[PDB]
Amino acid sequence: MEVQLVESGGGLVQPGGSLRLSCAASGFNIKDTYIHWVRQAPGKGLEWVARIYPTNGYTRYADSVKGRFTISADTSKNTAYLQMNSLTACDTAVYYCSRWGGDGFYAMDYWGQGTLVTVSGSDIQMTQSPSSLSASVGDRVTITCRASQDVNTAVAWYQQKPGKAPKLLIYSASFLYSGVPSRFSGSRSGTDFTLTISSLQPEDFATYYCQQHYTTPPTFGQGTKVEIKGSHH
Amino acid sequence: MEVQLVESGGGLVQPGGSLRLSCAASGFNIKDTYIHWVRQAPGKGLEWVARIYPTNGYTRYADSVKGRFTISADTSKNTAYLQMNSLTACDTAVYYCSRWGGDGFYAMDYWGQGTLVTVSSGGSDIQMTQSPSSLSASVGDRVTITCRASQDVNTAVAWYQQKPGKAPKLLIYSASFLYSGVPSRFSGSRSGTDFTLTISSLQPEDFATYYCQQHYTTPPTFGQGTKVEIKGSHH
Repeated sequence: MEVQLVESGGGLVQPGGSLRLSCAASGFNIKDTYIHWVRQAPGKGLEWVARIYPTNGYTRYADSVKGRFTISADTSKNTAYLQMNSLTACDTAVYYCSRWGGDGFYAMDYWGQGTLVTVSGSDIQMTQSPSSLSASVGDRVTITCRASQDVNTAVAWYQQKPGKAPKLLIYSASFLYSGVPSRFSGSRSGTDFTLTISSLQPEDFATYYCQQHYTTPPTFGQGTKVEIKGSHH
Repeated sequence: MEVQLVESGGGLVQPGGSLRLSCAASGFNIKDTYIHWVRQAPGKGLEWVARIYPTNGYTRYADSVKGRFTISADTSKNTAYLQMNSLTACDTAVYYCSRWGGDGFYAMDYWGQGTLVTVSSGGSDIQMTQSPSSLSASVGDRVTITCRASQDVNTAVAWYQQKPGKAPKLLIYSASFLYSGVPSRFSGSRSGTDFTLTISSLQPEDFATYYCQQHYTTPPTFGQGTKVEIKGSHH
């Protein structure tokens, strides 16, 4: 019989979710060798994550998955397993199952075809437009955000200067936060929200974020960079 | 006192490591509102991470950190905490402490200065430095791919070949032994910690990505890979 490793169980998983992969072997007994799991992020290299020697119950894990991943085996079914908990986007990869040659052979002579795990939507998504805009000092700037669902008027606007923390400008769609200059203003038109700077001042060149607090969790727009007309800046 | 939030605890961490961030609050009582954690990856936007209501310990998280991050509070010290386990390259970001303004005011009116958390990739594992990263070659060319181990790995080195959409295939084992069935145009060699894969005459079926791997210690480590692409045409 031909030596063969067949992985299964991959698919799309929500972040923080969990998944169990299996690797069915034929042509040999997994009891007599180490079974490894090696993964490959899309377009990246190879990373060993775990191995098991079912005869002795030996298991080893890479530091990047220790405490999160569990390797096991069922020799009666000649199948190894990889249990993956609290998955993140950095776990998206093709998960290969492989084996050592046995005896004093420590290269991986046989690999499975691989199974793809993709770690991924009820959150309210906010879409700001444009992504960036150039303006001259004193111009009238208007930035728009669109909520994927109705958020009443529970929308806030924040300004962030490079290297600094965000600072609140507008709350409840149209109320000016105390201390924020008069040239800033907000408005709503259904699911469309607008931030308006009447006459641009040099200290207003920054990135602006919309945010909804109608429901949990709070979600931000991707941001709008407002820079001076010209190149490099 | 003016309202203030001070973060601390960030730093450099290897993948899978742990880190504990602190947010020391002053000018207000954290029992009166929510304390949030918001992070920002370099050059990217703002992502809400977690929140806690220190009055009754209610906590919620973003899905991207569930099961790995734990937010907590010590009302006696007016301080919130973010324990980060199983750290990960996607967690590299500046982490901001923030609060909701209070009852009937759900904006984040006060933010901390932020603390930087960097998840590395310089580690105790043996590094395998492969070169080149890509090579354009014609059929019949002689090709050499070399890899340097960061320390002695004896001859416990293997060379693998991976075609697009396929699994890696073993070519050379123990540094210079040809795997059964692999053509004789493939050969390996060791010079100290330098390991070289040689294809005497490149064939049309040889265009793939090639990986060096050491198995002298655990974990086994792979080189970054060398993509050999075709130069010319046969159509």
